[PDB]
Amino acid sequence: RFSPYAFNGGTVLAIAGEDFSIVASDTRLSEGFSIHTRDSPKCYKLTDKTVIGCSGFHGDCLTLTKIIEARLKMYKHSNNKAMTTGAIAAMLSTILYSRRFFPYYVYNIIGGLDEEGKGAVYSFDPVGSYQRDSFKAGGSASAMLQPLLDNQVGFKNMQNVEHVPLTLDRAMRLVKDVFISAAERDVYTGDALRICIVTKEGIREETVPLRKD
Amino acid sequence: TQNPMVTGTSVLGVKFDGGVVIAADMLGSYGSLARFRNISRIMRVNDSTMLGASGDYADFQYLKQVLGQMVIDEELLGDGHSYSPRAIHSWLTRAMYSRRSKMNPLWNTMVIGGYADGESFLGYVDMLGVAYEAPSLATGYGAYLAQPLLREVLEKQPVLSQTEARELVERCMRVLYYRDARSYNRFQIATVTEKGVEIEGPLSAQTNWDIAHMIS
Amino acid sequence: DRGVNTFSPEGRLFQVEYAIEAIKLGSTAIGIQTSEGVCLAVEKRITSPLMEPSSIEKIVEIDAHIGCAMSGLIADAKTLIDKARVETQNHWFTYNETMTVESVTQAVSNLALQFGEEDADPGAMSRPFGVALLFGGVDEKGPQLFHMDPSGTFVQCDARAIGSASEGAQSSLQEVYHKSMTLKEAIKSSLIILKQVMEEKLNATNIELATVQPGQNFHMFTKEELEEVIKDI
Amino acid sequence: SSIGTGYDLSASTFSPDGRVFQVEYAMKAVENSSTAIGIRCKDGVVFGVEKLVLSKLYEEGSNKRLFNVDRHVGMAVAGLLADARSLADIAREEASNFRSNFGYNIPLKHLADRVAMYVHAYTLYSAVRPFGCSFMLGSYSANDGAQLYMIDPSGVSYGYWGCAIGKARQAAKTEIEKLQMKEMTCRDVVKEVAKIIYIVHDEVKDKAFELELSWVGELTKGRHEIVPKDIREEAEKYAKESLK
Amino acid sequence: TTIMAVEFDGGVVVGSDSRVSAGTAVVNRVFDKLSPLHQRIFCALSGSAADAQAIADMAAYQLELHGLELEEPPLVLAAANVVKNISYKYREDLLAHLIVAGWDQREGGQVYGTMGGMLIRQPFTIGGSGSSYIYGYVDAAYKPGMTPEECRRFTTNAITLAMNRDGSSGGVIYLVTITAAGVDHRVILGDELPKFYDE
Amino acid sequence: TTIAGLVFRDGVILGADTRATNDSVVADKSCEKIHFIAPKIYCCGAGVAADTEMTTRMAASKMELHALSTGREPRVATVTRILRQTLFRYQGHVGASLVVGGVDLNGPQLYEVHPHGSYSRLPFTALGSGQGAAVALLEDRFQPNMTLEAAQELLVEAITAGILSDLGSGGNVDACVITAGGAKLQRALSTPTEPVQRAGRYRFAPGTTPVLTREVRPL
Amino acid sequence: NQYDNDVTVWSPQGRIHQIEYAMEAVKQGSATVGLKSKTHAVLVALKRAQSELAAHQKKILHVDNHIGISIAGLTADARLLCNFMRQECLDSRFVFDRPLPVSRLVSLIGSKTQIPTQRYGRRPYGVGLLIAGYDDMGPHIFQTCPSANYFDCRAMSIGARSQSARTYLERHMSEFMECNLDELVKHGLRALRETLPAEQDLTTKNVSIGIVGKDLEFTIYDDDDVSPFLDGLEERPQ
Amino acid sequence: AKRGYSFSLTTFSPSGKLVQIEYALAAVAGGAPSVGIKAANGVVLATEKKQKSILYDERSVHKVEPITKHIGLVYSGMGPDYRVLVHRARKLAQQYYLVYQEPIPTAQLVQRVASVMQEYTQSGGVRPFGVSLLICGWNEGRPYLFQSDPSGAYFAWKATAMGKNYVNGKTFLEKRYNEDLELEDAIHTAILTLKESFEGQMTEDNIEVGICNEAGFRRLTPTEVRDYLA
Ligand SMILES: *[C@@](C)(CO)[C@](*)(O)[C@H](Cc1ccccc1)NC(=O)[C@H](Cc1ccc(OC)cc1)NC(=O)[C@H](C)NC(=O)CN1CCOCC1
Ligand SMILES: *[C@@](C)(CO)[C@](*)(O)[C@H](Cc1ccccc1)NC(=O)[C@H](Cc1ccc(OC)cc1)NC(=O)[C@H](C)NC(=O)CN1CCOCC1
Ligand SMILES: [Cl-]
Ligand SMILES: [Cl-]
Ligand SMILES: [Cl-]
Ligand SMILES: [Cl-]
Ligand SMILES: [Cl-]
Ligand SMILES: [Cl-]
Ligand SMILES: [Cl-]
Ligand SMILES: [Cl-]
Ligand SMILES: [Cl-]
Ligand SMILES: [Cl-]
Ligand SMILES: [Cl-]
Ligand SMILES: [Cl-]
Ligand SMILES: [K+]
Repeated sequence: RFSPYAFNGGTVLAIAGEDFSIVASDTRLSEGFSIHTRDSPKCYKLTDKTVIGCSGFHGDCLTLTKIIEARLKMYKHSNNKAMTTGAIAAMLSTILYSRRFFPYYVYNIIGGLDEEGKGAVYSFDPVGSYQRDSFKAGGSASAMLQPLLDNQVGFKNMQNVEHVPLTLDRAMRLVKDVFISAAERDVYTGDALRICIVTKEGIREETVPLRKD
Repeated sequence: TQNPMVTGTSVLGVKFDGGVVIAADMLGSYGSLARFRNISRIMRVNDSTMLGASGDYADFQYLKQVLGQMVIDEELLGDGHSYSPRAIHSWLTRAMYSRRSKMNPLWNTMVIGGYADGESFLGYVDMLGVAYEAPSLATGYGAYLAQPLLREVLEKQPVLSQTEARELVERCMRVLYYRDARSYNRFQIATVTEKGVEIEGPLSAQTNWDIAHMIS
Repeated sequence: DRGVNTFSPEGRLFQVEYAIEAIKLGSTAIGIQTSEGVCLAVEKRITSPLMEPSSIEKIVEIDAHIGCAMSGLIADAKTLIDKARVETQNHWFTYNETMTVESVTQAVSNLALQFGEEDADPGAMSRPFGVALLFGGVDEKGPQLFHMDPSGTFVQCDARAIGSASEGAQSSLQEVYHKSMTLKEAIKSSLIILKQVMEEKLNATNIELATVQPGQNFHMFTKEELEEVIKDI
Repeated sequence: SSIGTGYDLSASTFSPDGRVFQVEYAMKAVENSSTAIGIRCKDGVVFGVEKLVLSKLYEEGSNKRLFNVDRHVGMAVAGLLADARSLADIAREEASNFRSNFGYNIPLKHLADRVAMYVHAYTLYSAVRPFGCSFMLGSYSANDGAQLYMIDPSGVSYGYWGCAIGKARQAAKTEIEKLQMKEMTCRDVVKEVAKIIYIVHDEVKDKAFELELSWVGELTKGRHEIVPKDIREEAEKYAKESLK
Repeated sequence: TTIMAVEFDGGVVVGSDSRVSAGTAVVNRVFDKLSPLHQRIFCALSGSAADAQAIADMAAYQLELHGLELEEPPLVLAAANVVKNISYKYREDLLAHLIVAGWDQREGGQVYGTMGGMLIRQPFTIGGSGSSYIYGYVDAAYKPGMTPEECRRFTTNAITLAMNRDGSSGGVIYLVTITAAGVDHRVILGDELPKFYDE
Repeated sequence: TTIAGLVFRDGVILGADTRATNDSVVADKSCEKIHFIAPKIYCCGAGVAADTEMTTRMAASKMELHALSTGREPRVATVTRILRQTLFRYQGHVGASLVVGGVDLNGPQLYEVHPHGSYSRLPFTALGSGQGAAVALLEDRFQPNMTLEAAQELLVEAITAGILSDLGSGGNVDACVITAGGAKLQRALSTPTEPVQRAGRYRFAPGTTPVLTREVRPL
Repeated sequence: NQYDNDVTVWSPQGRIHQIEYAMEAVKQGSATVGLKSKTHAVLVALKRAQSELAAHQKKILHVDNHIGISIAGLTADARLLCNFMRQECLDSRFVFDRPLPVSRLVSLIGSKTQIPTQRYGRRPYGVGLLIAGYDDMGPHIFQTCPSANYFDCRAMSIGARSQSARTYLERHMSEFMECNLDELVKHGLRALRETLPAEQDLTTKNVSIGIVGKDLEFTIYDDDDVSPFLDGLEERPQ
Repeated sequence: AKRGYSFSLTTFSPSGKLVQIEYALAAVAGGAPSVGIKAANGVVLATEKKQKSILYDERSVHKVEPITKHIGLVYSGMGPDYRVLVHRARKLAQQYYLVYQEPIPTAQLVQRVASVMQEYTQSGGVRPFGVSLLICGWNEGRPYLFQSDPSGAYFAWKATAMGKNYVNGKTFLEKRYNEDLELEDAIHTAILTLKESFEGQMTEDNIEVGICNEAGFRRLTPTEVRDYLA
């Protein structure tokens, strides 16, 4: 027959702090046992306050990002303001569900700030079930990224650690570390790591090289 | 298209200093059979962007006419605006995904080469809507054979002269002919530059069959 | 005889200008935008002491933070009000937030000149709405009041009146408005102007009073509370 | 010459003397517009239009009355310009449909025939009004030669050697008759096209004007395009100096 | 089927076998697969009989109207284009290849292949199930600039060789020659077929 | 079914058996398969019974309506094109294999049309499950320009062969001769099988069947 | 008159009155001025209040990052045309990823605005627009009307008393091409000022400004954001 | 592009009269005369086919038309409108045959054709038919003659006339027509009723006549009409 889907890999990670949000991904686009390109970062600026990360079928991820872009403009002409992080996350849920019977093979994570300036992270499934959380990973290597974050950020399975609040510095290394680990095991993860930092000042991008095999 | 009839194999792309060069062999296969050994799988969209296409040839000729008319329509207005290589790439991406989402795909893989504003363009388009940009491009079996060659050279030498790109391309067509059962030894080279699009006539890659005597 | 989408030599649509005239037969309604809240007030126009008091609803709730005063053809208004209520809840569903007073008014304003005969649906509009509306509420831009008529045109107002006695109440607000007015003075002024322009005496059951202030939501006033604001004549 | 009250409101109503006044009144709109010209030469077709400057605030080149309907086909319009553009869009789609279906450039006569059918269709019903403009179509190839056609609001189309529409269609035609266009090169014809516009122009009723000029012949390789600033200004100077 | 067309100076030559088949049975041993689309444009039929014939009718319909609207005999390019478009629009639903060959004043004698909805002009073209068995022969036996009689033999030879090898091809060889002067339709019977190696 | 068609010197002749099957049991022993279209155009139907019935009646309905509007002798080529465009639209789901024969101003004509909508014009043809038997007889004995009687006998032999060799064929051979003068529908021309005679009486004297309830309604 | 109730009825003079009646709606709206330099396109519009208690009407609207409009006439017809323009600009970015050239967007308005003028039961658009945009060809000032006709202009004014503004710009049209942005806006404001009666002049409450060009995307300055432009004012003379 | 009117062009006047139907009746009352006679063993239908010029080809168009094997038609009124009703009548006759496999009873055809006529007295954007129909038929071994008119009303006749001099033709028939005629007699009294309203000399080209019996319906050949013209 004919399959409307392809698997292109990519893992996306988001973490929430007091006044910052982190959205990070690998730069590898692949298909089968071949790499399409080594220069495909999954982070995308939507507003100065909100950044999205899409992974899975790149055809769906591209069209979906363009839908969101158009929908962002539609909102602002109609409402006279920018669509907030929580509003974008709410809108994304509905867009993904309108395709409940022909879904976007897509894993979306939203990172930004809420109306109080506090860090916000939203994790989605291909069909639009979502919630807010401190940290979440989506994509081919999400199961590799999750447990380490559960232990270190959530302080899970530990007895007398004093429970230190999350700092930007520490989260940055944490983001770097989990991807370094995943690139060693997941064949779909590698090449380079791009981190997008959302703060009150705006969006700053940072690049750290990864395994290229 | 549910089942493609006449197909074309790998299309090549790589960008040199001051332009882009595209290669595709002049073969249209009907299954394993070499049916048409002198047909063009490349077109000049306008004077800034060019296109080579893999997969179903009837779908390529259809897309060739639709894109052909779009360029004509734009030339009629004469408002100082024309389609950039990125604009053609974006349109094609939107076209393929749309057709794919209606479960009636255009059975093609595309390489779009272009030159505009002193910058070289090379974009990939899939039949499912997979789209990206890369310094070198190879579709079908090229992605497994020619693409490794291009990347290994571009790692050692990122900027190539037009001559260096040409000889690299001829070298890749040599590998493709040896290794692809759905290939042929008649091919074309397309080039974008400050001067525009130039498609060159029937070319053959030099072959060597001396290893045929190295089995004793 | 002409069509519903015909321009006057002046440059206006007849049906719109005639819809404006229908409002001049409607009971008077006043809104006041105070820096600490918005008050809406309207006369009921009781035709008989047999009619139930709270039966007439010329000030309604659209959302927790939005109130709407209506004048003109009441039946036309309640079709527009349901549409306003549908929009807020559609927006809530899609965006998980409350709409701005401007956007709510803008949404209702989109139905403005959506009427016609030929080249239209089976259930498409035949005429405009013989209604004027005062959207008053509190969003993240403080307290706001908006005015809308059948031309579709909508604009913010610091204070506005619409209805039969429109010009009389407009002048009375004009000389009695400080942009620094308190909410106590705001309800008072509307009650003072209302009795002047009416054919009937101000009773506790004769009028509707509503407040939308930052702290608390839209509030429909109860007869006992009305007797405390009508205590200060 | 006109009929009041009843017989002139709708195009689905005939007048007692067998006339459709709605078409005739639409024909009046073009008669009020500034003059458009176009004459067939030995090796192509040239177009000339007077464009009345309503205000000096408008750009030089605004309100283009010369269109590219297809690469090899040019359109010259007179009348309600809003209608002229929609017909330019209809004509474009027709030339596009022909290539999509048959694989080559539309023969000009057929293009004219097709667009004329669409124009005519708006002359039969109460539901729509006739188009308030008239337009010319010009092309050149080695096979078909130089061709020139003109369509009016009724839906009529005819071939021409010389043709004019608008304010002074009469003043233009008598000046066109003077030319041996069957023997003239299209480089020469431009000069003469330019002077006829200047003669035709009323500089004491209308305030001022710009001259629009078009190509379609062998010198353009069969493609319809605008006459260069250089060649136009030579023809403009020629027009001003032989006006004495 | 086996179908074939060849281009020469003054015009073209179009040939076909005369068999129609359903499974292993032949239902018509004498069928002419050379349908006129206009006065000097023919087409060669292959694939589904019903699908082919339906395309032939609609092609002949549109070319008649197109011919009258231009008041000129349709271009062979135009003819090929209309057949190509119907074939493409229903490539999943209509299953037939049609070779379109003819003659016009603009471009002389022309041969077009339209299989699957693509369009290509060739010096000569073969089609049908029996075309597989003669790809080698046509490549070896072809010369450019063949006379009408040579082209006539070339098509006859190639179709004879295909029919003998192919089980889905049989009967007689229908030949048409299209020039400026007109159309010459001839039939090559069983006794008249060229002999080759048969063992 | 076995159905066949034949062209001779003075016109055409059509043939058919009279058997209809439901599953593998002979439903009708004397069903009619040669169908009226025009007074001088006839059609033989093979395949899905109801399908060959409705298509043929629909064609005849359109042919009378066409003759009424033109005031002319219906054309058999018109019948053939109407039939095939109808059948092509249904993509072979109407299981009607038809042999159409008649006489025009253009002489005697014979066509065959398959359910998918393909057609062919020829001097002789055969359709249905017994077609193999009929073509065998035709390819063997057909000549151009035969006499009516020589043509009538060969056709009978062709249908007879189908009847005797095919399990989905039986009954009588029906013939229809169409001449430039007129059409004779020779129903039950030849009849090979006969067994109506017997020697077994199975009667029951009024009252052998046990009855529980009786009701009589006067009219 | 009986030739003036439907758009599908031609006047014997060869005219459509319902188009001309819609053209009257534009003239009744408050004045708006558009002008351009070689680098920028500037819109300046006069906000109007029905009463002193009500706020001023919106005159300048967003279309895209590179295109902005100022309205004159019916509000709903302006809002309808604005939404069509936005949708066209969105579709252009969605498909081609590049901004829609101003010329082509206006051509689409010209094609869309033409449709209702030719169908019975329909009506012309009761709004005229001044379009300021920036693309590959530099800055543009365009004009649309109830009649589907549109114009490419160096500068334009539409609305009530726009003739005064039109004459001001006509004197200083050669000035604009080498103008600094701050000098360009003052020219636009000075033309808008001419439209007002002698008693009154431009205030911070009744002036709206839209700017698009090589430097920046389309921006609307309204109240506090407007006074930088008004301050530095050559005095109203006669 | 177009889309029709959706309102009735036939409405009730204060008098309770649908004026457009009566105005349509005037169109038929002014048309060429036509007569039908039911004659015990058959039916005859005749009309004035005077083209009023020698330039016309009298054989080209016909006024007496067959609807099916057993049903025929004549009209008084507008020729173009009549053609529409003939085409509709023929289709209805076939629609009936396909469903029931039996020749449509004349009564049933007339009812179906009359209902089509009714539509145009109520449907939007249309005028009624300016034709009255005379429909003959043979079914169940019985001759039938029916009249349909612009109203959508239908009548059964032993004999009647319509068109020019329909009033004089009717009284003539009252006196002249007697039940239990032979068909060949009916052709005479049909041509005689036609002579009452003629104006000119009758040739076989000037008039058209059709007959219906147990053998079906057919129009008489010009040679047959000449033999009755003595
Ligand atoms: C050669 C002889 C072998 O097929 C040719 O291709 C011939 C060409 C032709 C064209 C026009 C008129 C007559 C003949 N084709 C056929 O003979 C054709 C073969 C065919 C059948 C089915 C196909 O799949 C869709 C493709 C090709 N034969 C027929 O169509 C005959 C008349 N009927 C059938 O076989 C019925 N089919 C319909 C499809 O499903 C299987 C049964
Ligand atoms: C011969 C007898 C079959 O070998 C003919 O083809 C004959 C055609 C005929 C018969 C009467 C009148 C005119 C023409 N065909 C039949 O006898 C036919 C048998 C048949 C059954 C199923 C088929 O597959 C779809 C095809 C043919 N008779 C019938 O159709 C009988 C009366 N009905 C059924 O068997 C029920 N069918 C209805 C269609 O769907 C499958 C079951
Ligand atoms: Cl969406
Ligand atoms: Cl999940
Ligand atoms: Cl090619
Ligand atoms: Cl592919
Ligand atoms: Cl990329
Ligand atoms: Cl070949
Ligand atoms: Cl049929
Ligand atoms: Cl307004
Ligand atoms: Cl104005
Ligand atoms: Cl209506
Ligand atoms: Cl109807
Ligand atoms: Cl008859
Ligand atoms: K295949």
